[PDB]
Amino acid sequence: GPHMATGQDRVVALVDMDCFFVQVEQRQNPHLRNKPCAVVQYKSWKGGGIIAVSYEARAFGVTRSMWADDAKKLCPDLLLAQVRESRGKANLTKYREASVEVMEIMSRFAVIERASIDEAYVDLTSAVQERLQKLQGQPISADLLPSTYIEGLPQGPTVQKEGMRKQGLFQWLDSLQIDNLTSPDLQLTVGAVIVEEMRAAIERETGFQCSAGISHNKVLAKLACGLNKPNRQTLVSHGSVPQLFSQMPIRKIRSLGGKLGASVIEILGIEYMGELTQFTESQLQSHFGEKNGSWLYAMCRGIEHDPVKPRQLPKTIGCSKNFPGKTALATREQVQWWLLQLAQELEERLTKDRNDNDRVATQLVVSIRVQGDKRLSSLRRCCALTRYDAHKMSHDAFTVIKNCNTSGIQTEWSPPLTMLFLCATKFSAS
DNA sequence: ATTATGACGCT
DNA sequence: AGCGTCAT
Ligand SMILES: Nc1nc2c(ncn2[C@H]2C[C@H](O)[C@@H](COP(=O)(O)NP(=O)(O)OP(=O)(O)O)O2)c(=O)[nH]1
Ligand SMILES: [Mn+2]
Ligand SMILES: [Mn+2]
Repeated sequence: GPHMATGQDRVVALVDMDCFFVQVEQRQNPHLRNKPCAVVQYKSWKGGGIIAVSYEARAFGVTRSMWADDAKKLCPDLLLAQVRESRGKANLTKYREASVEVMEIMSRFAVIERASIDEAYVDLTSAVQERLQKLQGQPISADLLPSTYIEGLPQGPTVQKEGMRKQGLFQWLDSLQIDNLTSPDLQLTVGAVIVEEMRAAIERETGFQCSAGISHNKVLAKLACGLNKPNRQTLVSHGSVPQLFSQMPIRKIRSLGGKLGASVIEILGIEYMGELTQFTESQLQSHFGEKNGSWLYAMCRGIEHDPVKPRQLPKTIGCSKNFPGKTALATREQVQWWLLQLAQELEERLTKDRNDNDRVATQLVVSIRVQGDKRLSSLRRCCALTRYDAHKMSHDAFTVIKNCNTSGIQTEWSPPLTMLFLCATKFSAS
């Protein structure tokens, strides 16, 4: 009872940009705004592969991983923007720079953890304590939460979406105890006020809209963020977890969408996250290992301890290209030329990183895939990265992979390469 | 012939 | 160190 810690110590937010690459292209080209729009990589094969989709286009069934030609079948007026091509490959620099814009705004409010190109976690615990001090026990007006949903409300005792949103927010605010500066529900609420301000700042200063989740840990904040996209934020309280999880497929929780989640379902004979509560911690550890078992035991009760890492910058800088089917690299000249192309992009990005961020990478990782191997990587080899020079990096990458070529002929490469990947790692302050 | 990235756990 | 998983 009283000693049963409930995982309510922290206020954590997850901010995710809506259809990010599409918004980057819509800002640059106003003709794409408020239209069914998607971003594609390449064009020759089936129109290019879609990697981002505006919400207008999603209404027609357009999705990521779809070929543009098939997307056009579902939505003939779909507009398309293509990723830049440089040195023969897709170049994502425009989106990385737009990402830095958003991350720097978020960092004004709190230290953030960059989780991907378009989303970051925020630990708002201290910021919430400060705003609570300033409030002096003043209640929180619904006017301060103009885009916030309270998951699970309204309940009990109505036709429009905004009306439902405001109804739930009213029930939530009416139930709040604002004289208690340590009430977790109040703390989450103040956290949501701050996230409204953060999202207002992002849209004002970049033009980009985003959604957000506010809860007590990273997994619940991420799940909350997805409940009311786009351009809205969602508060998931500790109390909302039993009902939320009672019908939540296990695969919806981050890290359970793959083989481990399928094994949870198959071994335990369950479907929903809430069903996990009926097992003891030792039972879960016996099936899924000590770490996973402890994590599942806490997480099905809404509890997770993973910290928001103080990290605004990526830990690695990498360059990769697939060479599918008949485009696979089958000569040594080919392999050297593409290693050089990747290495020149890497050099450019690394040099800009050293200038911006006062650090230098010290290890080069070379990954290849060989024809007939279904795995992502057929082989990974590291070597030293001592100079930001593309010719040196590509020569070293060739040296560490050249023993892969089973061809007796010096010129041919067998079996052909269907992927090259260069990744700079192990940064040190410079 | 999804592709181009990341992060992180395991041994 | 090199490999596998998860994401998207
Ligand atoms: N190169 C590449 N980029 C990708 C891929 N998948 C996603 N991206 C890029 C394109 C995406 O714009 C961006 C962010 O990924 P999300 O947050 O998963 N999707 P979004 O922000 O579009 O929509 P939502 O409103 O549902 O959050 O990453 C991929 O497979 N390859
Ligand atoms: Mn997004
Ligand atoms: Mn994202």
